[PDB]
Amino acid sequence: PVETENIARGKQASQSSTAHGGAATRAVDGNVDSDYGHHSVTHTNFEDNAWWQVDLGKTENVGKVKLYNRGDGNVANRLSNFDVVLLNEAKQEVARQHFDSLNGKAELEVFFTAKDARYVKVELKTKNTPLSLAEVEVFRSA
Ligand SMILES: CC(=O)N[C@@H]1[C@@H](O[C@@H]2O[C@H](CO)[C@H](O)[C@H](O)[C@H]2O[C@@H]2O[C@@H](C)[C@@H](O)[C@@H](O)[C@@H]2O)[C@H](O[C@@H]2O[C@@H](C)[C@@H](O)[C@@H](O)[C@@H]2O)[C@@H](CO)O[C@H]1O
Ligand SMILES: [Ca+2]
Ligand SMILES: [Mg+2]
Ligand SMILES: [Mg+2]
Ligand SMILES: [Mg+2]
Repeated sequence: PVETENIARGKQASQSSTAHGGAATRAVDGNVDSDYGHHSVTHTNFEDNAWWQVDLGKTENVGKVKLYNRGDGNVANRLSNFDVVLLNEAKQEVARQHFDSLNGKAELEVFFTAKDARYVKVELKTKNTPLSLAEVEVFRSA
């Protein structure tokens, strides 16, 4: 059971590197359009263990994180073998779930057991692969 407000919208975001103009803030702009050409999808360099993070600004009790994958270019696969991690205000892990793939689905809903965290991080565990997210939405436990 989760609230409906997406508390990641408009928050500070960052990522391991930036390529092709794909600013980290594109995953928290309020627009889940998955076509990279419509400018709302992030992109890091091709690198090992690429990551992306949003700072919620305060510790919140997180119940759901929703990832929206890139959809154009036949490169949706790059979002595979990754972790979704929640960190506290000291940047220590308070929760971690691993996923092998989204299975062609355009989105992934990740549920957390009422976890108090300030940061939400997506981490690829693959070599030489860029991280691109169309949007990451985060909802409080109800
Ligand atoms: C190979 C590469 O990175 N080329 C860049 C380019 O992106 C490619 O553009 C073509 C059409 O010309 C296709 O849409 C390809 O799918 C696309 O390559 C994909 O997307 C890029 C961003 C990378 O992730 C890449 O590895 C991948 O295969 C890019 O073109 C722009 O962005 C694309 C998606 C598209 O909307 C274009 O029409 C657009 O102008 C350009 C300019 O940003 O940069 C190239 O280096
Ligand atoms: Ca977006
Ligand atoms: Mg278009
Ligand atoms: Mg344009
Ligand atoms: Mg910060």
